Amino acid sequence: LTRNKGP
Amino acid sequence: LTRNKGP
Amino acid sequence: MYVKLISSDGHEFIVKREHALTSGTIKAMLSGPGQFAENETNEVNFREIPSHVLSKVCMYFTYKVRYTNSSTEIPEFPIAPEIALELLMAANFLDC
Amino acid sequence: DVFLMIRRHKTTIFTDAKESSTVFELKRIVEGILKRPPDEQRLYKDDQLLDDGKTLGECGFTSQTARPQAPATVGLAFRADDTFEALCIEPFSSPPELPDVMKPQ
Amino acid sequence: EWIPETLYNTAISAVVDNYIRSRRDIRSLPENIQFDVYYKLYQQGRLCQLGSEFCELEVFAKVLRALDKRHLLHHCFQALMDHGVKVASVLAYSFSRRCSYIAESDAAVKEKAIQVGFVLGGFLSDAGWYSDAEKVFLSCLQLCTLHDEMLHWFRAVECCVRLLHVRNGNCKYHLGEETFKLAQTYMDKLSKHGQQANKAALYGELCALLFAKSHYDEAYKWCIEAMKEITAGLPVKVVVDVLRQASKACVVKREFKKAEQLIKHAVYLARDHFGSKHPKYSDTLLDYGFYLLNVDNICQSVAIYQAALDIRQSVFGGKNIHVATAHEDLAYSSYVHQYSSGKFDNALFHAERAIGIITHILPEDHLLLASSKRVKALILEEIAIDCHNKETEQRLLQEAHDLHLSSLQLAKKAFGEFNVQTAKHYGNLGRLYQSMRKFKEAEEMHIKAIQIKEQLLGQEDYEVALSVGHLASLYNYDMNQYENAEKLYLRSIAIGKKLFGEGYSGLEYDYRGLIKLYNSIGNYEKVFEYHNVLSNWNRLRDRQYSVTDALEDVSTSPQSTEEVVQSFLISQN
Amino acid sequence: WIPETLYNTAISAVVDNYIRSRRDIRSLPENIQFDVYYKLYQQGRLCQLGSEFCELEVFAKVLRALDKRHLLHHCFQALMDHGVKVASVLAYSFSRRCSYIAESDAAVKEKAIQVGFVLGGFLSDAGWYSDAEKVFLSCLQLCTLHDEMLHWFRAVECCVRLLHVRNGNCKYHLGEETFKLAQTYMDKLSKHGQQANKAALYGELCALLFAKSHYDEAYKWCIEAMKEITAGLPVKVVVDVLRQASKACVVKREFKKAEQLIKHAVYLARDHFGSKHPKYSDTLLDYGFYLLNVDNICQSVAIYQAALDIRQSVFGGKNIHVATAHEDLAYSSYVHQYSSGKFDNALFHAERAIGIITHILPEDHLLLASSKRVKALILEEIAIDCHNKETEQRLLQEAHDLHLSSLQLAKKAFGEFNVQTAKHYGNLGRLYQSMRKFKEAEEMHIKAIQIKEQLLGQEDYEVALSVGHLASLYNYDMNQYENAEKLYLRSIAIGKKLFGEGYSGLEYDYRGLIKLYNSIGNYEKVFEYHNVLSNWNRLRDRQYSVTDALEDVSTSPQSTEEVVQSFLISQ
Ligand SMILES: [Zn+2]
Repeated sequence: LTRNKGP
Repeated sequence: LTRNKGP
Repeated sequence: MYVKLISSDGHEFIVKREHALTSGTIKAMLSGPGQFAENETNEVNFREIPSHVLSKVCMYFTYKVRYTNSSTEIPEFPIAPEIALELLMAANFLDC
Repeated sequence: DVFLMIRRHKTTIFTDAKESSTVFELKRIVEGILKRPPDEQRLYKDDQLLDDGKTLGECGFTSQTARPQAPATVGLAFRADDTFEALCIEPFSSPPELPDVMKPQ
Repeated sequence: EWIPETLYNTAISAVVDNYIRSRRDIRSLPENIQFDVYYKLYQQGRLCQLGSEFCELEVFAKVLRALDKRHLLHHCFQALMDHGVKVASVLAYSFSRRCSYIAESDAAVKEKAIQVGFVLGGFLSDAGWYSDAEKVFLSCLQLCTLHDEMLHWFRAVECCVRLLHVRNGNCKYHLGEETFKLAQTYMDKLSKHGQQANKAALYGELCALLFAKSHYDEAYKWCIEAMKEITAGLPVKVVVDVLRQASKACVVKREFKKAEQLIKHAVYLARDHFGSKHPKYSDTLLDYGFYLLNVDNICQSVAIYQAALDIRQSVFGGKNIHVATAHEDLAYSSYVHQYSSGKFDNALFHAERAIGIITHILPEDHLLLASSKRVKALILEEIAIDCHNKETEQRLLQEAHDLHLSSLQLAKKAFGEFNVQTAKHYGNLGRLYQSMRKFKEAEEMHIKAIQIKEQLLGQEDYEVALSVGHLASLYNYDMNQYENAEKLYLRSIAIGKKLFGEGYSGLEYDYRGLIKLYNSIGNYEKVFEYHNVLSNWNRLRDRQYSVTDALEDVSTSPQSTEEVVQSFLISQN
Repeated sequence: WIPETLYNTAISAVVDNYIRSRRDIRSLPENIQFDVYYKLYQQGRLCQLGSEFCELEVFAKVLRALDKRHLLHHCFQALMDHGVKVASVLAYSFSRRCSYIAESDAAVKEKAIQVGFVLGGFLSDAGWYSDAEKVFLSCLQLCTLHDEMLHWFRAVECCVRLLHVRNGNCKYHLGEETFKLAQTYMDKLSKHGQQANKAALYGELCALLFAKSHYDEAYKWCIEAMKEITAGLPVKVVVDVLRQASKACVVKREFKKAEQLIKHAVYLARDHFGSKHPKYSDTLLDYGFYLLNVDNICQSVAIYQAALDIRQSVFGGKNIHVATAHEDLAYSSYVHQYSSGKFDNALFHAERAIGIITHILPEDHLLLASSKRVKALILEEIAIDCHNKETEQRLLQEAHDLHLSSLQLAKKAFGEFNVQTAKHYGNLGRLYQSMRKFKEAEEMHIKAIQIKEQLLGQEDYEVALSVGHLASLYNYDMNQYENAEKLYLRSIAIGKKLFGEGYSGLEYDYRGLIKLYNSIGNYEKVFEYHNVLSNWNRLRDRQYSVTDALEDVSTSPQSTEEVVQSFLISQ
């Protein structure tokens, strides 16, 4: 878990 | 393998 | 206490009034000017319903009144295939 | 309980009766409906007079052949003070002739 | 070659292509012609034009009268059930509704309706629609028990010997005993009036009922009675029923010598009258595979079960309970055969497709899942412990736990607490908890299975030997309780050696467990002598591996009816 | 045990004696006919029911039973799951009917248009937009041969309904021409001194421009639509315009107005249509879109699931309307459980969406782009949670195939310069970061920033999300901290401006800055970012207060013209 949710 | 088949 | 469900053919079907109010339409036809008939039993003319199918309607009345809220298993109403279509339109018009 | 269609010419009384009840109570029902004396009423179970003494269960009406779904018919005749009258039950109508679909044509 | 197409077959193609304009006139055709138009509609992919005619009772009745083309009818009927139309329930409802209207009719119309109902219900029972065949046979029984005439008891008991058949296949075992009692009541009324009816079919179906309910002690007595009631004038189907079900009741009560005679005679009779591509011959192949599975002849059972499945996938189609039973039986047999090899690809494929059918055509609370799920929850175990991954192993063991729990819940709902099927589910759960590292629950489930199997089946049986093998494999390899593991291994090897001779497959598992047992504590003389015994076991197994295929092992006419039966009965004393 | 009605008993008897009276059922009253055909459905006689519903004459009388329409939409669906192409046959039959009565008087031409309008509206409600388009094209032809006032109103209404079936079918190139033709007919109406309402047409144009990611012009056109709503409009038209205006306000970053717009739309649908209507399910779907874009995420799953359960009861399986609810609930459940990581219910709804859309739509259709994206996003996040490398490199490969398919569809339809293809680029950048591919992920993310910055502004939600993804790529993967710091600050500032301090996307930026400063220096920044992250967690403890949005809307919040006027006076 290093980035945010996908667009 | 340790046991036999299942009933 | 009895009503006279006269069919189109002319066969009067004197059935109990409590049986007749199973159908909403007969209840409506017995309300208002339809209840003003003083001659005891009320005559309900059915010039669109033939006699052979109004007889099955009256049998259904006596069937549903006797088999209402029954504790045991209930049998299906015996309806002939050759009368099923005519008794389908008779069941819609009478709302029973 | 037994369920009957007391038919005379075109009238069809959709009444009910007990299996142990007698013909006198049924004639009293017809008193209560068609206001006629029981002495002017001869009831026919398929061309057979019912004596007033016997019960509905004895003459043939049971709770299996006279179910509420398909009540068993019984005849009725009126006297009019002249040697009574014969049974004149008029059949209801003929349902439209719906032929067998698999009949060869 | 290039033969010209037959004018009959060419006019079928022309009539089908003009089907819409001639829908009403195809009903006005001979019964052999009317089938071929409908079979062409099936072959052309027009299942909805086919399904609009097979939903009708009286069109399907004339289609049913073509007895030779019943395999084609079963294939197209299964195609309609896979299509989406519910023709099996529509035909049952139509028969019941059209048949309750002639309760007061004359005897000719009533017996015509009873004959049509026998044909239709027998079709739905052969097709596997037991819930939709019970209603047909219930209506038939209703019209048989109306008049107090002589032949009506014969037709009533002939209805009841088929209600008991379609209730065993529907796992409605609680109605089965009352159906047997009611059939016996009409047999009593037949016997009072000096007309003794044949009791082979009813006693056979009662034997199947009691074998399914795990009442093998009483099922063996009832199959003895059924085999006593076999005469020469019986239909071949009834004789085959009694033979295969008596063979299943004998192989479960360790009467292996009798069971092979009965089941080989049943297979020969099924292949003789019916043929090599008949559903009844496939039923005999399934029961013969059950025999071969229960006498350690596993390799022949796999090929026999595959023969049963290939027939059932040929006559029937996809989502059918008969194909599902063939799958769940072949999946377990392949699981047993490849238990040492570890190649559970075909076994998992057959187990997954078995559940994929029953979950589609049967309710989620039906007992028939409890078998199939069990088989999958065996195979999914062995693949998991073979896989070196831990995540996949944990997930597969959790899935197998879910399947075993559901099967055990179904066994509790139907059979109760002290049934052999419940004991099998307890043994499977004990094996799983041994694999799940839940040692206390594993030994609890195993010892509960030991208690249930010992108090009901008996001390000297195969199932209790397999369960003590599981329990002491838990004790020896895993739980490290080396004292009673010796006693349970000695019991297991004693029962296995006395029951299957020296070539029992589980003997090598027990021998390896016993060798590990001793090597963990010493006593190397025991290790040496039992290594010698294990070497003898390997020398015996590969010697007896070379046995011919079991399909032709039954040969062609080795014995005859009333000789197999007599050989089974005179040795019952 | 209660006796069945003589009506139901005779329905059972007429069905059972079906073919001997199958031509006499068509002589029955309309409600009786619907009951007979519904009994054919209930008994499982889907073959005969399909054989009768493929006839336009039989189906037109079935469509007259409005109160039982919710049953018909179900029955129809079973037929379309039965393999019988009922919608295609009905559309072809209606086109043949129109071609036959092309030369006839207007008293029978108007009758077929009204039969065509109800059938086309049924197929549009059922989701067969490719089959409802033929019916409406035939109706538009009937309005096109002659030129008069009544035919002009019918042509305007038919172009309005034809725009809707060209929007759900994702044919926007034909949709713009449809709007131009509709504008031509309304100009011809206006030159004769008569004005027709433009609320429905401009609402469908707002849907068209929202689908084409022209959010600014879609917002302008929904303002134009809402400028012309009166009390005489049908409830369905007002609901549709309110939904489209709310969605345009959401993507225009005007979260305040969209609140009242979508809440009044949901209340209007729940009041007039009820809690078990497909239009109310559409309102719930747009309400979930609102709640997902507001960062009220945990509530949104409870609204998509409410939308899905209505669309799964009114419509059976293998339908585009239940598939859109599946793909929207799959995304929101992925969004709601992104931090938790339990993508079990999310993946099931994603595979159900593609498993439907691949069955009823062609492989080159745009609804696969919005469905393959969600499944690939769930698959990528699942595989980074499992420790199997051979399973991770398979799931990321499958997600790569799905992202490439979605990108191909988006580039074929919208072109390379669009918001949809750019968020596909950003999703590919995230996936390439997960694939341990560095330069390719950087190029994808830079392209996503370039396309999402000019077409959405410098301070939009989507561009902030892509800036956060690029910052995580530079920080956790590439070690380019000099740019990653600025990108993280930009993303935090934009998220603070649009959403505030309770934005759920700020955690992945705060922890990124914490790690970056841990491995570059300035520990006094690390301590205060830990303090800010703790404050953010404490604020999210109160912002996590779960309610029911169906109670947030409550009962009778405002008036119909009140919400429209409040939206209009605020520009
Ligand atoms: Zn079909």
